[PDB]
Amino acid sequence: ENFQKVEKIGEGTYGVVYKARNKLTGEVVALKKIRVPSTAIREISLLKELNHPNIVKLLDVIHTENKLYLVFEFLHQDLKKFMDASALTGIPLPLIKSYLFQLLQGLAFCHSHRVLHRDLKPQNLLINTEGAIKLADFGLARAFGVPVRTYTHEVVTLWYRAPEILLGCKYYSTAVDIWSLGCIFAEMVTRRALFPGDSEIDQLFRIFRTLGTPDEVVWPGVTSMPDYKPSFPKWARQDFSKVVPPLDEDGRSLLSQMLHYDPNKRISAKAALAHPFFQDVTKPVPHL
Ligand SMILES: *CCC(=O)N1CCN(C(=O)OC)c2ccccc21
Repeated sequence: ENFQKVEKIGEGTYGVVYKARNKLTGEVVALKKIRVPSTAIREISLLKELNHPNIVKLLDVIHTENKLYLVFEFLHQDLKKFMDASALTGIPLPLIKSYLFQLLQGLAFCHSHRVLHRDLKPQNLLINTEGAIKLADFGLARAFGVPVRTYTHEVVTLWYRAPEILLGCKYYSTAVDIWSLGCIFAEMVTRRALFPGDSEIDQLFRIFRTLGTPDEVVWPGVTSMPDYKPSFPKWARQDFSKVVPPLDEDGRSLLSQMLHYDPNKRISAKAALAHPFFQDVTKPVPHL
């Protein structure tokens, strides 16, 4: 009872999440109960030191009884809510640019420490009313796995999953997080998810109908992926110009690099921060 419940924030991947108050310090936190493997201990331990202004701070890790409780900094809204609330008008392009720039800085930090997110999605991007955005749950996938359904049976979304994961490669490189952020960038710009698949094969075929069915020219090695089938239909690639209007040419070039099929060709977070799309980046104050 170090922490008093204030209210239920929601249902997470791994257990319930409460906004809570630290009895001694007076601080308000998001307290996640994780529903314990030595993988999970040593991973979580690394994560308490992986601190950066665009990563939601892991304040503490309590391991008591059967359970693991992670205590995080509290932020008041997620990007999924902010996008739904911005549906009529869209998030303004300078704010989209500022958020992408801040998220790439969070990714560049984590990846320089060899830690991946692996399940980036709008629900895991948290914003404050000052203009910042931060990545939540970084590292939890390697600690705990990414399940097919959550503890309350909700389906974990596939919409932001990289194609190498969907084709059954079990080696995750930092490129998986660049793909997910590219999908979120496209969703902020057009106000619709880019590849809203509802099964692994629907997700792959939505990817292939936009970017073309991958072959050994664009992705050497693809036909040796565990789940690759020579019988996948062959779709032609569309132009980006049709996929994310009214994004300008620099943003379309950057998106295209974040969505290359071969993880080895996909742009890194450090290289993305240098892209001319960010020449004019600013830090606007958002409408909440
Ligand atoms: C899933 C393991 C892996 O890293 N692969 C799959 C095979 N592959 C490759 O070149 O095999 C001849 C490949 C190519 C690009 C990215 C990942 C992988």
